[PDB]
Amino acid sequence: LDKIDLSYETTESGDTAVSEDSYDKYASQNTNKEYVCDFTDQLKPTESGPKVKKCEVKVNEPLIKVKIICPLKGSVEKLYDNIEYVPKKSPYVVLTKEETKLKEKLLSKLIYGLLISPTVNEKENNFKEGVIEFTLPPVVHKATVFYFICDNSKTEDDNKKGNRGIVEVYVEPYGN
Amino acid sequence: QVQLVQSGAEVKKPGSSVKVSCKVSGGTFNTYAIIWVRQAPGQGLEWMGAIIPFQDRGQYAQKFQGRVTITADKSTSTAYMELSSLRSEDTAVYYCAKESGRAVADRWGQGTLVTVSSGSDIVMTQSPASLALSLGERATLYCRASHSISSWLAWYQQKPGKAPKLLIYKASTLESGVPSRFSGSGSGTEFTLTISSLQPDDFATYYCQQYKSYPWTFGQGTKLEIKR
Repeated sequence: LDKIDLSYETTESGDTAVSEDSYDKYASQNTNKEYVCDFTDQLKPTESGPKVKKCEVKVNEPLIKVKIICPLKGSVEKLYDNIEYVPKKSPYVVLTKEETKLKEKLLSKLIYGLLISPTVNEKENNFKEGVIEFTLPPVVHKATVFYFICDNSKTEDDNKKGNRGIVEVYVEPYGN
Repeated sequence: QVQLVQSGAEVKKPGSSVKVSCKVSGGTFNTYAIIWVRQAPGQGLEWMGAIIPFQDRGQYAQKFQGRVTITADKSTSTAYMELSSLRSEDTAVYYCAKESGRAVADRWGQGTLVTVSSGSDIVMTQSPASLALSLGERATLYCRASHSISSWLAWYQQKPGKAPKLLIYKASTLESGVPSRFSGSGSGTEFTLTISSLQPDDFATYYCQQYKSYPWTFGQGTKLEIKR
């Protein structure tokens, strides 16, 4: 419905107690002008959980399409039983760092000329369908950083625990 | 691991400006807040401001009335604090610190000694001011906030001539390595830190800090010392 909850507050680390220097940090998987953070395998429970998996989407060229895959609860039995995603209204609503905490922001107010298609492959452009996409504009004047959370760290299968997925979209100035 | 290394001690004339540097190595520079906190000799902790380096603009405590400039060189992973119009009262250790995705300042520089030589703010009330106790006894520290801070409260331990050490964040979460005899409690406006049974390493000054909203504010501290 587009409405921001001004009261909502979280952190990159959530409840994992992991500091950013121990996040498993990696680049998005970039094919032409589509940058993909796929959390399907990264968040499955392991003996070493919970880890933070931080997918870095680094953009310094025009018209990049960002796609984020967050596996749905029950898509495979056991693996994602306690998975959650934030914000609920991704990609219209994102998280930005205000002081030292993450708070909700309208992406269209953050970035002029943003494309969000209401649908992805005939389905609602929303994590409830397992995947979100947006296309960044032809020009960006100011460095802009926003986040999505795909958190499986509360899924426990005996001594295996899921991981917390973070997307950091780091947009440098471009289009000059 | 993460290391913050600050420029050396300086002696400055009244009216001069000092620019303190804070080199960050390990972890990520551009997207994490670098925070400045000072401590006048024998006095409490005072938040000065913060920068998230990609933003190319710091935020400041109104108290410093624009005397403070906080900058960052992303190309060298170095943050800077400049204080202008220096006076006697600005003699202090200036600390840089960083947050690591858990909102709290959890990595600290060694501090920079600077010797000067020829409205809506949350008030944190800490009690008691002093505690003298013996090995094996229970220590309780109290911290009241003037407005609700939910659970955004941290407890630091400070030894003489050393940076504050994070013990507890989000009111009740122990930092890695903190022993189980430490526990924190409370939400809204009333908070406690409890040491179940005091060991020799526990004697120190303790500070609570709200990180609900800027400016970050500290209690005046509890000096916990050995009973004479």
